[PDB]
Amino acid sequence: KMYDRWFSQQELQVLPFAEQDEQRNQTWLELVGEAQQLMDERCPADEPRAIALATRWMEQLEQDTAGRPEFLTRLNEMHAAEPQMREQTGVTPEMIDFITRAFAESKLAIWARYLNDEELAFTRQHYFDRLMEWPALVADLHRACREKRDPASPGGQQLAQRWLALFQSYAGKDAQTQQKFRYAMEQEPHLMKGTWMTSEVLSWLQQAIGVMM
Ligand SMILES: COc1c(NC(=O)c2ccc(NC(=O)c3ccc(N4C(=O)[C@@H](NC(=O)c5ccc(NC(=O)/C(C)=C/c6ccc(O)cc6)cc5)C=C4N)cc3)c(OC)c2O)ccc(C(=O)O)c1O
Repeated sequence: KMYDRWFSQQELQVLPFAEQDEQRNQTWLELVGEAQQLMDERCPADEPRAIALATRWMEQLEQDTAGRPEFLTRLNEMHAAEPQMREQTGVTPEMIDFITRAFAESKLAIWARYLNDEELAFTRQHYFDRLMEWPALVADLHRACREKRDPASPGGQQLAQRWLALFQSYAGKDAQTQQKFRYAMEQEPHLMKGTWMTSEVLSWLQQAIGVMM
């Protein structure tokens, strides 16, 4: 019912959330209930149960948006504008904040092996500065790749510049530090979880980055 106000009926045919599926509903009942239980117990976001829960949240959310970042952004629009999303789904803004921070910890736990203490502390602080702007960029990268946009075109370079701004926001401006992050990406599959990125779109982006650099 709620999805009808936010997705076209064509989109509803491909949005798994809108499927009749008992297991999907049970899965989210568990994921929401377990998040609230950890929060009730004042579980820190860097506790292993929270990290594991948040990793599972992101896997499930990408599955149930059919890997479409524009469907993820649509859900976030919904959460802000639909009243009673707490009452309908159990998902609260405070719960998303918890999952967001726990998922960040899942990546900071890996970056710790690639960064020195100063770099890691910088990223722990600034990872959240512009985190919320990534889904919109990912959707635009998907569209550029789908439309066969030239990575060297002005608007392709606009996308590369946007990536750099968001990347430097969390990584800093030091070239040697940035090299560590890009090496970590190459070597750690988990660091591209919760991104809605595909190998095809990543390849397009890295071509656009190559032109820019
Ligand atoms: C690693 O760096 C790189 C990169 N990187 C990247 O490409 C990159 C790309 C993207 C990202 N990030 C993201 O995409 C990115 C994703 C997501 C968020 N997000 C959000 O959307 C916000 N809401 C949610 O989460 C949220 C959670 C739950 C729901 N549930 C529901 O609605 C419903 C209806 C449930 C339901 C329940 C019960 C029912 O009964 C029924 C229903 C809804 C919403 C909060 C956060 N946090 C934020 C961000 C990213 O991370 C920063 C990246 O790094 C590339 C190349 C190199 C190189 O070297 O070449 C490199 O180094």
